[PDB]
Amino acid sequence: EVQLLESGGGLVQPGGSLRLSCAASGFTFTHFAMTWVRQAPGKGLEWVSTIDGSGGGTYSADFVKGRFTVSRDNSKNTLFLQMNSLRAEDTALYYCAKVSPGMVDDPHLGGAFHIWGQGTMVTVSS
Amino acid sequence: GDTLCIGYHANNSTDTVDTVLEKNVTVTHSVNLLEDKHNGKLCKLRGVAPLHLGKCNIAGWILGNPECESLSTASSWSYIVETPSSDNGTCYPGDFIDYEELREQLSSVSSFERFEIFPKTSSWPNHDSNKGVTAACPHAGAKSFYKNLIWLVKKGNSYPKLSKSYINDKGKEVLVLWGIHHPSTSADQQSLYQNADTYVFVGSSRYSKKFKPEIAIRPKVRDQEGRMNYYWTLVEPGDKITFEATGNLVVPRYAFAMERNAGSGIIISDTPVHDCNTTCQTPKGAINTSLPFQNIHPITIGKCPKYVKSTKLRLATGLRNIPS
Amino acid sequence: GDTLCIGYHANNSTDTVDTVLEKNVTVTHSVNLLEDKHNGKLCKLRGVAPLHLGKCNIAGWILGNPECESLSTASSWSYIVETPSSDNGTCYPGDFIDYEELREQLSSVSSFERFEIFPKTSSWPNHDSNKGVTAACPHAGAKSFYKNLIWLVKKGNSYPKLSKSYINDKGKEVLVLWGIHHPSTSADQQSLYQNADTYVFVGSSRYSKKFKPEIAIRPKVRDQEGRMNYYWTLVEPGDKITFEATGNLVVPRYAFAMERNAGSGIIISDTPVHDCNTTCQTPKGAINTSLPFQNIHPITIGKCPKYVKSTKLRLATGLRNIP
Amino acid sequence: DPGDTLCIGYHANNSTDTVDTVLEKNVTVTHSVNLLEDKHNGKLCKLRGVAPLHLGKCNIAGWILGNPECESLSTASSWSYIVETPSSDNGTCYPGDFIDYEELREQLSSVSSFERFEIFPKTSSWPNHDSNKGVTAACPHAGAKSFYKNLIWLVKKGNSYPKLSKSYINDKGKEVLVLWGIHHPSTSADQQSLYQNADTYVFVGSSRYSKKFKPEIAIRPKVRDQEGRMNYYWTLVEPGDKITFEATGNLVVPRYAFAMERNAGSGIIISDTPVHDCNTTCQTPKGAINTSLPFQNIHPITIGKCPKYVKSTKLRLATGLRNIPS
Amino acid sequence: SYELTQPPSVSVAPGQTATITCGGNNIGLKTVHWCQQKPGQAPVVVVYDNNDRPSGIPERFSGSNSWNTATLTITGVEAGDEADYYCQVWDSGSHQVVFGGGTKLTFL
Amino acid sequence: GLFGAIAGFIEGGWTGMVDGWYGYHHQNEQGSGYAADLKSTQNAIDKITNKVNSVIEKMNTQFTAVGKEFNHLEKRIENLNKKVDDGFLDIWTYNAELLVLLENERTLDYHDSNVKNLYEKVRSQLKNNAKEIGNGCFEFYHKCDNTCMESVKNGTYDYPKYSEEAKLNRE
Amino acid sequence: GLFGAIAGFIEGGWTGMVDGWYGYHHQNEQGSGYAADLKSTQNAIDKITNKVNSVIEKMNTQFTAVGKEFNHLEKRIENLNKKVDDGFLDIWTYNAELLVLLENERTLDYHDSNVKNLYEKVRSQLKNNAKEIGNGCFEFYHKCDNTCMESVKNGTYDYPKYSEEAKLNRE
Amino acid sequence: GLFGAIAGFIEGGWTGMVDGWYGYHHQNEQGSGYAADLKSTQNAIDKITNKVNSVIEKMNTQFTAVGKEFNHLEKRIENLNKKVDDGFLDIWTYNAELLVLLENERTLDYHDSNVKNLYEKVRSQLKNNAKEIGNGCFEFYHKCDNTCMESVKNGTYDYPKYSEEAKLNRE
Ligand SMILES: *[C@@H]1O[C@H](CO)[C@@H](O)[C@H](O)[C@H]1NC(C)=O
Ligand SMILES: *[C@@H]1O[C@H](CO)[C@@H](O)[C@H](O)[C@H]1NC(C)=O
Ligand SMILES: *[C@@H]1O[C@H](CO)[C@@H](O)[C@H](O)[C@H]1NC(C)=O
Ligand SMILES: *[C@@H]1O[C@H](CO)[C@@H](O)[C@H](O)[C@H]1NC(C)=O
Ligand SMILES: *[C@@H]1O[C@H](CO)[C@@H](O)[C@H](O)[C@H]1NC(C)=O
Ligand SMILES: *[C@@H]1O[C@H](CO)[C@@H](O)[C@H](O)[C@H]1NC(C)=O
Ligand SMILES: *[C@@H]1O[C@H](CO)[C@@H](O)[C@H](O)[C@H]1NC(C)=O
Ligand SMILES: *[C@@H]1O[C@H](CO)[C@@H](O)[C@H](O)[C@H]1NC(C)=O
Ligand SMILES: *[C@@H]1O[C@H](CO)[C@@H](O)[C@H](O)[C@H]1NC(C)=O
Ligand SMILES: *[C@@H]1O[C@H](CO)[C@@H](O)[C@H](O)[C@H]1NC(C)=O
Ligand SMILES: *[C@@H]1O[C@H](CO)[C@@H](O)[C@H](O)[C@H]1NC(C)=O
Ligand SMILES: *[C@@H]1O[C@H](CO)[C@@H](O)[C@H](O)[C@H]1NC(C)=O
Ligand SMILES: *[C@@H]1O[C@H](CO)[C@@H](O)[C@H](O)[C@H]1NC(C)=O
Ligand SMILES: *[C@@H]1O[C@H](CO)[C@@H](O)[C@H](O)[C@H]1NC(C)=O
Repeated sequence: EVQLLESGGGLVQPGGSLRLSCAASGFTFTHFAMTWVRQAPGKGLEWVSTIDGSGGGTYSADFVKGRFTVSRDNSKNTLFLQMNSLRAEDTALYYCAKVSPGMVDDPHLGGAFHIWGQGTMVTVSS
Repeated sequence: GDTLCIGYHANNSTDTVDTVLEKNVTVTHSVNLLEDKHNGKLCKLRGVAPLHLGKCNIAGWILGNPECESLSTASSWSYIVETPSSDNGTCYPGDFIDYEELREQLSSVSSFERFEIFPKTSSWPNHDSNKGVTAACPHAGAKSFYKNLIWLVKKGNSYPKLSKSYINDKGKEVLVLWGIHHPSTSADQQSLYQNADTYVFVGSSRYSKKFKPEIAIRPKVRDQEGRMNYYWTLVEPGDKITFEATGNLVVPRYAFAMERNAGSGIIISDTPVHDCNTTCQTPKGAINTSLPFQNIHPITIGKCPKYVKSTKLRLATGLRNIPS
Repeated sequence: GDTLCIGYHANNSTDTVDTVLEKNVTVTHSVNLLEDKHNGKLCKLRGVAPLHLGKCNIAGWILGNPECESLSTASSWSYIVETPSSDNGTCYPGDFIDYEELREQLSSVSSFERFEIFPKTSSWPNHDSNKGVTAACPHAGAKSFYKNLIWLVKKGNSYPKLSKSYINDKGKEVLVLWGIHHPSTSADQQSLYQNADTYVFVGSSRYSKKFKPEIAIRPKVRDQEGRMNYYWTLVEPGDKITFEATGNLVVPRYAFAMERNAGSGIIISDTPVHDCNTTCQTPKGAINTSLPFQNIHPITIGKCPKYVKSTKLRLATGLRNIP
Repeated sequence: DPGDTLCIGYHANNSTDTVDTVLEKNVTVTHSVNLLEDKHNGKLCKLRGVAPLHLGKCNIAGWILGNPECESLSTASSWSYIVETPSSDNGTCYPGDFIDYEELREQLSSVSSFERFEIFPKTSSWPNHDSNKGVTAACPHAGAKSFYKNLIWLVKKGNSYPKLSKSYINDKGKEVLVLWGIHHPSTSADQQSLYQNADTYVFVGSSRYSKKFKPEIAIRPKVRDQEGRMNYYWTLVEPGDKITFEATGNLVVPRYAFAMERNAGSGIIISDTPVHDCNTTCQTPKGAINTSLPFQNIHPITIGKCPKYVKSTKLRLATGLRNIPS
Repeated sequence: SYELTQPPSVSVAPGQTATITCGGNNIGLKTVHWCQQKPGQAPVVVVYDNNDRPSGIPERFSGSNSWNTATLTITGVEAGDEADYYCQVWDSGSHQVVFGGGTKLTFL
Repeated sequence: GLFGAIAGFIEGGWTGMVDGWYGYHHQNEQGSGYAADLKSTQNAIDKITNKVNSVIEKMNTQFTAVGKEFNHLEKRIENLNKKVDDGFLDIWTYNAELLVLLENERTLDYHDSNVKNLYEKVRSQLKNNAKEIGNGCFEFYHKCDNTCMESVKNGTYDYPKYSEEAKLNRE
Repeated sequence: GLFGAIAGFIEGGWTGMVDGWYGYHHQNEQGSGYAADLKSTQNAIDKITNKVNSVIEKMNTQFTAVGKEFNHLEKRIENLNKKVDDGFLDIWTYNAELLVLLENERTLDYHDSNVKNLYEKVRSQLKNNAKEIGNGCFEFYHKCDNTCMESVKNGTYDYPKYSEEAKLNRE
Repeated sequence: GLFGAIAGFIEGGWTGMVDGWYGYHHQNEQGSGYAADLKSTQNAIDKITNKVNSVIEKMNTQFTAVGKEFNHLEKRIENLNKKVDDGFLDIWTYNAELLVLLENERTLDYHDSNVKNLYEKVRSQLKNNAKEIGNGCFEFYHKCDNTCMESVKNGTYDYPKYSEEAKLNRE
C-alpha cells in the first residue's frame, strides 16, 4: 500500500542546517506530485513546498524567502528537502503528503492529500 | 363658349421620385419598393419559434454550457439568435474544429429532440465521471462543466481502453460531439489519463480520424494553460459510431437527434424576441413585405427582398403633381 | 369613294407575350428566347466524344474498378457521364482524399493515355503483387482488386523499404495515384506489412506528405472493417516523384499521361449517349440552340444559355394580333 | 421670299463618333461620352495618396521571409498594392511549402502601419543556440552562402539542442505577425547532425492558435540543389496576448516580427509595369485608370473603387442627337 | 494574497446538524479538500472535492462549495466528530497551498 | 415630356377632382365641375398596377440565408463571400435605382401618352367643331349641353347633327 | 398604346394580307385588295430582327461548367456556391423577365409608332385632300386612279395636280 | 424614329449652327442665319447630362480587391471564383451593352421628342397662319419681321394681330 515515510532533524541552532526526506513506497512514485506541510504544536496547518512529479517546476510558500528548496529524486523513489536553518520560528512536526490526481484543473498539483505522512519533530531555537 | 379641358389631377402630396431626365419631381401617388421600416423584434419565421440562446453561442448551447440552461429547445426553429455580447460559449480554452459549418448545418432543424445516447448512470462503468468539472465553467460559484459531455478521468490508477458504440436506430441524423483534452504538461497528461500516449479513434461508416494530445504549455486563457479541442460528426440513420480511446476523450452524455430542413443562418443581434408572423427576418428587425427591395441589413434569412444602398426607390404610379 | 386605309397585319397565330403593362396579349409573330426542347441524348461537345463510365463513377474508373472496365477509354472528352444509380466506385471502404477537386481537374483532357508507370511484371521485385486481392471488389464471383493499382503485401516474411521513382519524360502532367491502407487491428498490420510503424512518403517538386496508418476496429462497410484512403498528385513535365514506404502502400500500376484543357464539369444522368454535335449539354438533354435563356436544368456545361425560372420568355417580333 | 420660313432642324457637324442602338447598329452622333475608358497611364501609381509597395525581383514569400535578393527595396509604412514582376522567381529560396500562403498574401495587403521590429534580438535572445552557422546555398548573396534576414535558422550549439523557450508579450497595441519555419531534413543523419534530438516537436502557442509540428524526414527529388523541405508557418499575435515558442528541434525562429494594423480590402498586382508617383482611383496590372466612368475594359483584375470590367469595345453613350450632315 | 478564514470554534448539540465553514475569497472556482485532525493524528480527508466522499468514511460527512465559503455540512454530529477541521485549497493564481486555522468544534 | 402632355399644352394639375388620374372640365350653361373619364382611368390604373405587380412579383425568390460566417484562416473565402455580396449589391443597386429612374420616366411617359391620346381622341371626335386653344381646352362653336358632354366623354360623337350649327357659328 | 395607332383609332388587324407587317387597303374603281409597303416593312423587320440579334448576340457566354461538387464537410462552401447560383438565377430571371416585359412593350410601341408614322406620312402627302374618318382609313376627294394609289404608297404625291379636283369637292 | 422628326419629316441636320443641339433658321427680308433657343437646348442638355450622371454616379462601387489567388489543391474554389468573376462579367457586359443599346435608342428618341415638340409648339403658336411646307419648315402667309421671329422662338406669339394679314394673303 501507499506508505509515505519521514526523516528529519532533532535540534539545530539558527545558523545551521539539517536534512528532510520523504521515502515514499508502495506506488508509482514518478507520477504523483509530493508536498511538505508542517504545523506548530497547537496551531493550524501551514504549507511548506510542493514539487512536480517530473522533478522540474517547484513551488514553495512565502515564509521561506528563498531559503527552503524542495528537490525531487525519481530514481530512488525518495523526496528531499532543504532545511538551511536561519530562523528560530521553524518549530513544527514535518509531514510529507502525496497529491492524488486532481479534477480537470491543476491535476498533478491541486489534488487531495489522501495519503498523509507522519510527523518528525524539527525544533530550532538558541 | 363652353369648355371641355382635358387635364390631370393634382393634390397636396409631396412624395418625390427621380427619373433619368429630371430628379426631385413630385408625384400624386407612389409606391415604395424600398422597405425602410422594420418591427424591431426577432419574431417567428415560417410558422415555428426561432431559437434564442441568450447569453450563449452555438459552441455553448450544443456543448451544454452551464450558462445555457435558461434556453429551451423543444421543436423546429428557423434560425439561431445570439447576442453580440454572447461570450458564454466554450468556457474551456480551445478551438472548436469545423465550427462555422456546424453552425450552418444546425441553423435550422426540423426535428430536434435532445436525447441521451449514453446515460451517465450506467454507460461508463470503469471510468470516473464525477471528477470532470472545471473552475473555468462556473454555473453558480462552484465548479461545473458541460451537461451534454462527460470529461473522463482514470478511475483509481488506470484508464482502460474505452470501446462503446451507438447503433443509430431513430431514422434521423444523430449529431454527436466529443472532446479531446490537450494537457499543458505531461504530468497532467498522466495524472488524468494513465496512458502516456493516448489515441482517440472515432469511427463511423463514413467518418474516421485518430486523435492525439499536443502536450505543451500555452499562454493562460480563462486561467487555463491547456486546450480542449472539440470534434463532431453526423451519424447516418442506420450506421454505427464507434468510440475508442485510451485517454483524453470527452464522451457525449447527450447527443442530438437531428433532421436538417433546407438550411438557414445565424442572426446575431440585441433585439428582443416576440411572437409575430414574418416572412423575412433581419438582425435589426423583422419585415413582412412582398416589396422587392430593402435597405435594413445585408445579412437576411428567409424569402427576403434584395439589400440595396439606395434611399429613394419609389415607382411614380401617379402623374407629375404640379398643383395650381 | 376610294381609300388608302392604313392597317396592320393579323393572322390566326395564338402566341402570347407578356408586356409590363398588359399580360397575355396575342402577337402575330414571336421569337422564343426560352427553349424547352432537349434532344434527351448525351451527345458530343466541341466535336469530341464524351466519356461514359456507365455503372461506375470517377473514383472507380480512375482507380481501375473491375466492374467498369467494359468502357473503351478514349484520348479526349468534354465531360464525364455518371448514372445517378452508379455506385460501383471505391469498392474497398475509405475516404478518397482530395476527391472532388480531382474530379474537377479530370473533367476534360486533351490527351489521356493510360500507361504502365511501373509495370507489374518487373517494377516490384521484392514485394508480393498477386496476394493483394479483396472481396470488396469481386469479379466473376472471385476475389480481385483494382487494375490501375497494386495492393502490395510483404513477400515472404518481410516488407523492404520500397524505393521507386518516376522521372516524368512525356512532356505532360502524369497523374499518379496511390492508396494507403489502414488495417483493423495490429495483427492485420503485422500479417500484411510486417512493421508496426510504417511511413509512406510521396515526394515531388511541389508535393510532400508523410502518411501513417490509423489502426483501429471500425464499423463494417461492405464486409470490411478497414479503410483505404486514396491520394494523388500531378507530376509536372520533367519533374520527379519518389515513392518511399515501409508498408501500407498501394502502388500505381497504371498512371495516366494527362494534359488539361480549361476545365469542365461532370454530368450525372440516366440519359443514353448518342452521336450528335451540340454546343450545350445538361443532364436532362443536350441543348442545340442559339437562344440566350434556358429552363431545362441549372447544371450546364459548354457555351450554354443562362438558366432562369421562367416559362414564357416569348419575345414579341410581330404586331398586336387583333383578328 | 414669298414666305419667311422658320425651319426647325437639328445640329449636325463633322463627327465620326458611332454608337450602337437596339434598332440600327452604326449611327453617327454629334456628341457622345465614352463610358468604356480604354486608356491606362502605364505606371503603377498611388491609391489614397499612398505609395504602392514594390518588391521588384521578389515575391511576398521572399519579402516577408527576408530574402537577400530583394533587400534593396525601401520598406514603407502603408501601401494598397504589392507589386511583383511576372517572373518574381527570387522568393522562397529553400524548397518548401509556405503553409497558408495565399491567406497571408491576402492579409498583409493594405497595411496601415508596417514597422518591422526585431522581436527577438540576434545579439542576445538566443544564448544557447548557434545562429551564425545557419547559412545555405539556396540563398546565395554576393556569391557566398547566406540565409533569410527576418528569420534565424537555429542549429545545435556544441553537441546538444536545448529545449527552446521564448515568449513575446505583445505590447504594441496592434497585431504582430510572427513567421517561423520548420525544417524537414532529407536524411535522419541530417536531422541528428543539425538538431541533436531525433524525436523533435515544435509547438507555437498564441493563446488562440495551437499546433504541434513534427519532421517529415525522407529523401526528396532535388529542388535548387536541396533534398529537404522547409515549411513556413505564421500567426497573428493579438494586441494583448502572448506567443510561446517551445521547440526541442527543427525551428527557424523569427529574427523580425512585423507590427501591423490592417485596413483590409486590397490585393496583389503582378506586372512589369514601372512604378512612378501618380494620384489615381484605380490601378490594374496593365496600367492605372483616372476616370469617373462606369465601365472599363483594361484588365479583369482591378484593385480599388474603380469601374466594372466588361468585354465590350464600344460603350459609347450618345449624349448628342443623330448626326446626318448634308 | 489568497486568504482563508474560519470560525475558531463552532457550537453544536449532539445529534444536531453541524456546519463547518471555510470562508474567504471566491472559493467556488477552486477545489476544497476537507480534512479533520484528531489530537495525535494526521489529516484524514472527508470530502476530497466540491462534493464527493472517500470510501471507509461515513456518509454523514458532506461538502458543498459555494460563492465565497466552503461548508463541510455534517448531517448529524456524534462523539467522534470533535476535532480541528482544516480546509486545503490549491491557489491557481499564485501557485500555493493554503490551509486554515480550522474549527475546533465541540458537540458539548 | 416625350409626348408633350404633362407640362406641354397643359401645365397645371387640377386639385378639384379626386375621382381619377385623368379628368375633364365641363363649363356649359347647365352646370360645371370636374369629372374623371371612367374607362381611361380604369384601364390606365389597371395597367399601372400591373406594372407595379410585374416589378414586385417577377422578383420572386427562394429561401436563402444571405449571411455566411468564416474564421480567420479562411480570409480569401471570406473576401470571396464579401465580393459576392458586394457584387450582388452593385448589380441590384444599379438595376433597381437605375431601374427606378428608367421605370419612373416610362410611367410619367405613359401618363403623357394617356393624356395626349385622350386629347387626340377628343380632337378626332370633335374634328374642327372646337377651336383648339391648348391646355386641353376646346372652345365650343356650339351650345353643347350635358348630353353631348356625356357623349364626348363616352367616346361617341354625332358630328353631322352639330355640324351645321358649328358652321353657322364659325362664319 | 403609347402612340395610339394599334388598338387606338385603328382597332382591327387584317388577315387578308400576308405580304408585310404593315399595309394598305385600296377601294379604287380600278381594283381592290391589300398591298403592303415594301420599304417600311423591310426596315421594320430589319430593326426588329436586330433587336432579337442584339438580345441574343450581346449575351456572350464563354465555356463555364456551372456544376460544382462539394462534400458534406464543406457545407459552407456548398451554400456559398448555392447562393452564387441562386443570385445568378434571381438576377437572370428578374432581368430576363423584366427585359421581356419591356422589350415586348418597346416592340409593340415601335409597331405603334410605325403605324402612326405611316398615318402621319399619309396625311402629310395628301395634306387637306384626304379626310380622316378613324380606323386609319383615308377617304379621298378625287378619283385617284392606280397611278395615284402607287404615288401615295411610294411616298411622292403631287398635291397641286389634284388640288383643283379636290376643290370641286367640299363646294 | 419612334416620334418621327429626326430622319422623319426633318431629313437633314444643319452644319451652319453652333449654338445648340436644336435650333431654327429664318429667311426673312431683314436677315438670315441659324439661331438656337437657349431655353429648350439648355433644359434638354441639362436632362441629358443628368441622364449620363445617372448612369455614372448611381454606379457606386466599394474598395474591393477583385483579384483572388488560389493554389492547385483548391481548384473547385478557384473555378468558383472564376465562375463568380465570369458571371459578373456576363451580367455587367450584357447589362452594359443592352443599357447602351436601349438608353441610346431613348436618348435619340428624346432628341426626336424635342424636335417634334418644337415643331408642335411652332404649329400651336402659328395656327393656320403658317402652312406646313415640309422639311420641318413653316412657310408663312405674312411679312413676319425679326420681332415675330423672336416672339415665336420665345413662345409668345400673338395670333390675332397678324390674323388679318394672314387671311388676306391666304386667299
Ligand atoms: C390633403 O388633401 C386631402 C384630400 O382633400 C385631405 O384629406 C388632407 O387633409 C390634406 N392635407 C394633408 C396635409 O394631407
Ligand atoms: C431633393 O429634395 C430633398 C428634400 O429632402 C433634398 O434633400 C435634396 O438635396 C434634393 N435634391 C436635389 C438634387 O435638389
Ligand atoms: C460568462 O461571461 C461572463 C462575462 O464576461 C464571464 O465573467 C463568465 O466567466 C462567463 N462564464 C462562463 C461559464 O462562461
Ligand atoms: C401568423 O402568426 C400569428 C401570430 O403568431 C398566428 O396567430 C397565425 O395563426 C399565423 N398565421 C398563419 C397562416 O400561420
Ligand atoms: C404584417 O403583419 C400584420 C399583422 O401584425 C399584418 O396585418 C400586415 O398586413 C403585415 N404587413 C404587410 C405589409 O403585409
Ligand atoms: C393560318 O392560315 C394560314 C394561311 O393564311 C395557314 O397556312 C395556316 O395553317 C393557318 N394556321 C392554323 C393554325 O390554322
Ligand atoms: C457494384 O454495385 C452493386 C450494386 O449496384 C454491388 O452489389 C456490387 O457488390 C458492386 N461491386 C463492386 C466491385 O463494388
Ligand atoms: C458536328 O459533328 C458532326 C457529327 O456527325 C459532324 O459531321 C460535323 O462536321 C460537326 N460540325 C463541325 C462544325 O465540326
Ligand atoms: C442545331 O440547330 C440548328 C439551328 O436550328 C440546326 O441547323 C442544326 O441542324 C441543329 N443541329 C443538331 C445536331 O440538332
Ligand atoms: C470640322 O470643321 C471645322 C470647321 O470650322 C474645323 O474647325 C474642325 O476641325 C473640323 N473637324 C474635323 C474633325 O475635321
Ligand atoms: C459598322 O461599323 C463597323 C466599324 O466601322 C464596321 O466594321 C461594320 O461593318 C459596320 N456594320 C455592321 C453591320 O456592324
Ligand atoms: C534568384 O533568381 C536567379 C534567376 O533569376 C537564380 O539564379 C538565383 O539562384 C535566385 N536566388 C535566390 C536567392 O533565390
Ligand atoms: C494628388 O497627387 C498629385 C500628384 O503629385 C499631388 O499634386 C496632390 O497633392 C495629390 N493629392 C492628394 C495627396 O490629396
Ligand atoms: C485625373 O483626371 C482628372 C479629370 O478627370 C484631371 O483633372 C486630373 O488632373 C487627373 N489627374 C492625374 C494625376 O492624371
